[PDB]
Amino acid sequence: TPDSIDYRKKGYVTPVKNQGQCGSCWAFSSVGALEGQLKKKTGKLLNLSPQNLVDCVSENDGCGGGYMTNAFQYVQRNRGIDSEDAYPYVGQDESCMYNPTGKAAKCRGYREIPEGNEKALKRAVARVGPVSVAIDASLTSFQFYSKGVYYDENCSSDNLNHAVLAVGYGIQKGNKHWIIKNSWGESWGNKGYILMARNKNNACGIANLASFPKM
Ligand SMILES: *C(N)CNC(=O)[C@@H]1CCCC[C@H]1CS(=O)(=O)c1ccc(OC)cc1
Repeated sequence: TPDSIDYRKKGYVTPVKNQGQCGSCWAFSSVGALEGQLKKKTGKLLNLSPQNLVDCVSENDGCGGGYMTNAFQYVQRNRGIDSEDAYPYVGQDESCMYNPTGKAAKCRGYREIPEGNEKALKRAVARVGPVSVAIDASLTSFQFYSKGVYYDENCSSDNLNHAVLAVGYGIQKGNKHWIIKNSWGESWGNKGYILMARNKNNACGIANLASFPKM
């Protein structure tokens, strides 16, 4: 297991997106994970559609929030998810309009990382690829993050309110971190990314609700 890895450099990560004023973070986190596995299995990197999930996952609440596991389960039973091109993102709750002719991938279930275990999360990222994770992103310090490894003692490990994508991990100036892809546009953080403290007692609850799809 490498001490550092960045899947962006391997071509497993699509450009940073902007969810807008819709609580669809769970959909973006879910598609990012699927995009990573699709690349690993087919060699092709394509943008999958979060709107497909927002509109069709009946177990989630669309722009009102949802779980990534429910998203993977929908893709499995639906036997597919459309490409962004075939089901563009509008940031609004609308009726399910899944188009089978636009299917770009599918999945056959998901696996969850044991709750609170950052070590298992590290092993998963190294062996499988990008992993979907949930965190507390309610702090002002998070909203205005600009550089360095983020850590705020005020972050809650129990108040999970946002979903992002762990695309790697490493160390910066002696501080271990997780490389996180957010969905608030490129103008946020460091070109849409944030480095979050790793092995600092599950900061912000990073390993409390992690999962990845199986293909
Ligand atoms: C993202 N922009 C909005 N946040 C979320 O959807 C959170 C993702 C991680 C897990 C917790 C979500 C918030 S919630 O606990 O209020 C929620 C969970 C499940 C839902 O429906 C099934 C709806 C909201």
